[PDB]
Order: sequence, then structure tokens, then C-alpha cells
Amino acid sequence: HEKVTIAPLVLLSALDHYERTQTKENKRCVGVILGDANSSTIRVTNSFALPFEEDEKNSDVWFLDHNYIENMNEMCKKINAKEKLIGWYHSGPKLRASDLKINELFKKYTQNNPLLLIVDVKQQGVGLPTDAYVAIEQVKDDGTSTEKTFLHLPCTIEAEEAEEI
Amino acid sequence: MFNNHEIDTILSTLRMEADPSLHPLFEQFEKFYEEKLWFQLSESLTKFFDDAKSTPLRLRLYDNFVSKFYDKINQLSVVKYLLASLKDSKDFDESLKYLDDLKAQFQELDSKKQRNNGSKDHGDGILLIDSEIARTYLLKNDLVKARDLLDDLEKTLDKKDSIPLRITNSFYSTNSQYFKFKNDFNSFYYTSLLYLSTLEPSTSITLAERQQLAYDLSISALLGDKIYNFGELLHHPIMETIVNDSNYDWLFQLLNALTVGDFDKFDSLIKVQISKIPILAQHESFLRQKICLMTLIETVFVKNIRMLSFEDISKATHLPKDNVEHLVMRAISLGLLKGSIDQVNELVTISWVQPRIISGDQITKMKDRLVEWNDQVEKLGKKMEAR
Amino acid sequence: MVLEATVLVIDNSEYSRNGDFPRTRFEAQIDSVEFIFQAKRNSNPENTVGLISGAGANPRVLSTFTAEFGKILAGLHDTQIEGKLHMATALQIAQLTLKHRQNKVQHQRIVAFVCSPISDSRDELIRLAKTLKKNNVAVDIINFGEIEQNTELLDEFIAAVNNPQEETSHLLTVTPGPRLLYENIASSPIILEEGSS
Repeated sequence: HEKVTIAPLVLLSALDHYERTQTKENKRCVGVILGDANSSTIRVTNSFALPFEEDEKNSDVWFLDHNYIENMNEMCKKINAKEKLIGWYHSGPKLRASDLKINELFKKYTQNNPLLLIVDVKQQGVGLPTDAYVAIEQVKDDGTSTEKTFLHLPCTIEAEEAEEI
Repeated sequence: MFNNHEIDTILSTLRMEADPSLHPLFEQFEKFYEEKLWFQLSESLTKFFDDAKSTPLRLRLYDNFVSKFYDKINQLSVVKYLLASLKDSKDFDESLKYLDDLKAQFQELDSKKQRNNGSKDHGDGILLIDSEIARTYLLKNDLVKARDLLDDLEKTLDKKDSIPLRITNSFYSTNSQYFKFKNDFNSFYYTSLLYLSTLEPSTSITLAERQQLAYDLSISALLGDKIYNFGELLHHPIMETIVNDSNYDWLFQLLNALTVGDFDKFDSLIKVQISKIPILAQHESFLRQKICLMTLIETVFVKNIRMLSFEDISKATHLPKDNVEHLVMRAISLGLLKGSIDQVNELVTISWVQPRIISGDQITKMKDRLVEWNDQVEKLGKKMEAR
Repeated sequence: MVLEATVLVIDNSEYSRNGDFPRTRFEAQIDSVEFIFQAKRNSNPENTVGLISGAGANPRVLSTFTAEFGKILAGLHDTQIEGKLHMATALQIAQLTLKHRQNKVQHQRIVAFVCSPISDSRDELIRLAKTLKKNNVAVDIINFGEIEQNTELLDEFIAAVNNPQEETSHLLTVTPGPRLLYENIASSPIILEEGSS
């Protein structure tokens, strides 16, 4: 079974960037996850931040650096070389459709299965607002077409010996 | 007329000083062929508005341009309309030269790249080979050799990818006649469903395809059973834009016949031409018994009643209760109802897994019963707030 | 003039995949763009050229800011063979791209290669043209093959941005013909005002 386990530092690292640049109110902050998983089980521990900006009126406006942001992974490779890029995480408060169009660009740099998380600037719900996405080709009975869509899977917060106590 | 030479001159002069692909002897031949406005061949963007006329046997001169051809439009645009204009030619020798003799690894994997495809913009015809083998031999071979042609095709479909879904149209067009030669049309109905969803993009959006598609959708939905009976006829009314009669008018009466279920309406539905198939006699009772059952399933379900009896089921279908028990079981294996019919008790137990789409009459009461009745739990849970 | 960050926008449409230039078009474009990257690299030590594809069924992204042409080659060998140029949506990405620069001492000049005509109206680009003077960034327009079969829709885009040559508003025009593809830079003013050859 595929179960995403997210470290709470991911939410705290992005929370700082929400205060600095004042990113909120339908403004997505793109990020990338880290870990070593050769199985269906996904382990998310370390995470980076991608300087992404979008327009509120036009959802097709997106700019993402490919090899310029990976310098952080190169600096982390000398730190920990066991973990590589297993996926990515976005914000998507209203869930922009830009991630539905291109699943190749994010999968090119991540050899694991495509994974898309949700970190909202709010995340104030008593429930489980954090949601995971798996982009595959699923048959739809709506009668339009069978294309790449999101597959929802439950996630949780990671607790290890460092951050438990 | 001169529209071939005049239009091609403007686009070529702004690119090349002299025509690289057109030989100076062949330049005058461009407007020398026919008397019409648009001829059987063209190049670059002018070719987009050009198509086949009658018998384009002059495509050999278009294939003669190899060396300097790419200096106007990319070299991979040769096979775009090459095999598209020959679709109505129906010749074995001309097909083998553009399929088997085309082979692979010609010049394209050396100094250039390969996008496969080849019937739009610029692409190599290697992917075009496996797609057009099934169409050329469709009317030649029989159901035996037709399976081997699908093995090298279906496996190629999963091996390589293509952005346009039109590649399935040629796949569904082959299986259309492949299933037409057979008896059971159940596989022919599911084939035409995904074929209609691929009609929205390019490659013949014209209404000439809907004329032959309406004839397929009429026979497929008649002897095929997938979702409801006539429910898929009102989703895409493409037949109302084409000829109404000549086998196209049978769906007009079939729309109101299954809702009624009168034998008098069936005489205007089936005629002597369609009655020569023994499969029609089997599905004649399958369509009426199901549409009368779909109404009873909507009727039996109100609040607490999940169960029918032998009364309303046998009277609506006008069939003896002995056969009706085993006739529904043929529709039970389709995933409709999982229940188990009794005998002595004369009561039909129904386990209802059927999706039953086309809602919006229920949602008024249906959605409100998920709130008001759920509010009863919220009111009773407020006394649990002590801790 | 000073340290600048070049924003490169090419056209991947069907007009760049053909041999319209009577030697080579897309084969020598790899060298011509690389020679421009090497020309600005010798003029200023800080060189970052973003590669943004504004064509091929909505704008795409191939390469990113880098100091070496090796990462640019990843976008040069991979070119989408369909789609046309969309100026409205791709420019809005370039407007946000103007704010991703590292230091304020690094200026920005938008360089666009237009191989295909566009259906976008000029009035839509007028309100979007005020973002150039707001961030004090330059712009460079290289268009060939559109001016012959179509008018210039980016001419009025320069009118609202019109400024003396010490700031922004540098308009360029390239007409193909019996020439060399790398020689097309000679007719452009970008090759001038340089003491190195």
C-alpha cells in the first residue's frame, strides 16, 4: 500500500516563507520532497522550497526553475547522498489545474512515482486537510475522455526520535 | 486554375529565393494538372487546405522530392497526406511501396530526430506503417489473419505514445468492420463509444463521418447492451444533423418504444431487412425486458422497499414467469442486480449495485435527506460535550 | 551597458522546424543562440539566460538560469513540433520572471525570437507593457518571417515603452534571404557598440 508520511518540518519550513514574502490568498508555494523509497511506500522527510509565482486571473501562468533549484539538492547530496527526489509538493488552495496538464516535467527529475502534496497557508482545519495526489491514467465514466488525473491517498505526520520529544 | 502556382509562390519566395523542392521543369506543372481551384497536391501551409479529389496518382512526383525538400517544409511532412489521399484508392501495390518499402532507419535516425506520427505537421511514417496495415488488409483477409495484424498494433499502442487520439480512430475503424463480420455486436458497441469521443480533435471534423457513424451507432445500440437501452441516444444527438430516414429513423421510434413497450411500435422499428439476422430475435426480448425492469427498479425503491414480486415483472414483459426468472439472470451477469430470486415465496430479492445515472429528479429529496436526517445526529451529540 | 540577465524566449512552432533559411534553420540556431550566450558572457562576468518556450500549445519551460551553455543544450535538442506562439500568456510568465533575479545590481533585457505570427491584439499588450518601465528592465524583439506575411503587432508594444537608448526600448528587425544565419546579427544593432571582435 502507498502511504505518504510527511515530516512536520515541511509545514514549518514553508510557514516561514509564507510570512517573509507574505504569500497567501490564492498564491501557491511550490516545493520538492526528499527521501529514499524503492517500494510503493513513500517516506517524506526533508523538503526544499521552489521560488514559484503565479497569476490569480490566469491559471496558465507558471514559472519553475529546473537545474537552478536543484543546486540545493546538489548541496544536500554532499550532506546526505542516500535520499533523492521522490516527488514534489504544492499549495493549491483552490487547486489550480496547471498540475493536470504537464505530469512529465516533474516526473523527469523524479524517478519515483508522481506524487503531489498540499500545503496550504492556512491548514487550520481540525480534520485532515493535507491531501496527496498520484497522477496516473484512470478510466472515467463521465463520458468525455480518459486522461491523467489525481489519485487521492491518505497521509499523516512523521514522528522520529529527533522531533518526537 | 492558377491558385496552386500563385499561392505557393508567395510562401516559397518569402522563404527561398528559388524553389528548392520544385524542379524548374516541375514548377510549371503545378498549375498544369487540373482545371479546378485546388489540385490533388500542395506543400507547406497551402497543403493544409488541400485534400484528395478523385484518384491522386500524381503523389509519385511529390515523393520524388527528397534532397532539397526540407528547405521549404520539414522533410517529415511527406507522409502527411501521402497515405491520407490514397485511402479511397484501394490498391495493394501502391500500399506496399509506402509501407513495407518505407521500412525504418532511412535518413531520420541519422541527422534528424523522430516524432513518429507523420500524418500531421512533420513526423516519420514508421508509426504510420503499423496503423495502415490493418486497414489495407481489412477487406482482403478474414477473421483468422485479422488477429495477427492486431497483435503488432495493440502492442505498439502501449509501446509508444501519441498526443492526438486519432490513432485510436484507425484502431476503432478496423475493429468496426472486424466486429461487423462477426455475430455478437456487444464488442462493436463499446468500440464506437470511444470512437465518438475522439471526433472533437482534427483529422476530419466534417459531417461526412457522422453519416456513417450514425449507421454504426444505430445497429450497435440495438443489439448491444452496456448502459441502459436508449439512454445514450440523447447524449450526443449527431444523427439529427444527418439524413433522417434509411435506417436512421429506427432510433426515432425506438426512443419512445422502450418507454412504452407496446408490440405495435415494434413493427415500425424492425423490418424485413433487419429481420434476416437471428441475433435480432434474441435481443428483441432483451431490450424490452430490461427497460421494463429499469422502470420497476426505480419504482420499487422509495424508502424501505428493496423487494419486488412476480406480479409487475411478468405483466410488463408479457412473458411466462418460468422463463423470466432465467431471462433476468442473463442481465444479472452484466452487473445490474446481485439479488437472488426465490420460488415458493414468489418474491424477488434485489441487491442493487447499479449506478443508475441521469439524476436530478431525486437530488431535491435525496440530498436533503443527507442533511436534515444527519442533523438529528448533530442535535443528539451536543449532550456529549461534557468531556 | 552593465550587468544584465537575458530572458530568452524562442518559437518552437512549425516554422522553426523547416529549412526556410537557404542553408539551415534549426541546426544553425543552436550555434547562433550559443554565440549570443558567449558574446554576453565575455562582456559581463554574470550571465544567466532563462530559456522559456512560449509556443507549442501554451507556453512551456525548457532550461533555466545558468552560467554555462551545457544546461541550455537540454532545451536545444528537445523542441516541440506542434503548436503556435502565444504572446499573451507567455509574457505574463516573463513578467513574473523579472522578479526572480538574484541581486538588484543584475539588470534584465527580454529577448524574444518570433518565428510565427500571432492573433493577439495590440491593446492587450499595451497594459502589459507598463511592467517594463515599472521594474526598469529592457526588452529586445527579434522577429523574422512574420513581417513578410503579416504586419508588426509588437510595434505599438514599443511605443508605450519608448525610452532613450540608455534605459530600454530597443527595437530590432531581421529579414531573411540570401545571407548567413549568424550574419543576421550584423544587421541588428546588438552587434554594434562593442569593442571586441
